[PDB]
Amino acid sequence: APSTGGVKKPH
Amino acid sequence: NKQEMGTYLRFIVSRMKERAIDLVDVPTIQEKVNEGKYRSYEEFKADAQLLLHNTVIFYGAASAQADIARMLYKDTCHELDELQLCKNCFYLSNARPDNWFCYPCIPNHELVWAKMKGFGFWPAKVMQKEDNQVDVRFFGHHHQRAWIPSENIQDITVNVHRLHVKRSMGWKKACDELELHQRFLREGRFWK
Ligand SMILES: [Zn+2]
Repeated sequence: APSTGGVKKPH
Repeated sequence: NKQEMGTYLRFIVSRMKERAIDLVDVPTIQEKVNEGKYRSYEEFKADAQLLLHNTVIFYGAASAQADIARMLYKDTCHELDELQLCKNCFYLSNARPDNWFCYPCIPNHELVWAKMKGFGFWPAKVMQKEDNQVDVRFFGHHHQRAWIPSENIQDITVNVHRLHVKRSMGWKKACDELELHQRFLREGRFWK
């Protein structure tokens, strides 16, 4: 994960 | 900023050494950052680029090592993009003191409820936007990023009971973190 956040996966 | 740049670049190098444990020289960049020798982010980027090239040549353009290097170069460029978006966010995201996501930035990030299909509205910070969509970073565990369509966004001062929410443990922790942030913001409690 990148330091400023990974992409949130759709539901 | 000699020391500030040096500090950020140290985070990046360190992170990319951790990235590299998937499975120009690295000590040279590692040397250069450690001594704070880089005079520009662009210069750092060009070194990472050289290293990538030397690496792909060294091992073969289809080796496991070249795959790793391509991935690392992309991640490094991503870290540099993000560092430009907000230096304070980047610092806090890497140093991670207690309640790191609650400290305000200047200027302050716009705060929104952002809806992703199936999750309901979740509180978030706006990192950037274009007319049709907004790049947000959610409060709560993992602090993940999403591009959210404009019409899936409401300002944070809208009351939560007016919104479709799914009140999980995770959602509640996100909301507690949001309110702590809103307090730090009103207090002018910047990270020191
Ligand atoms: Zn910020």
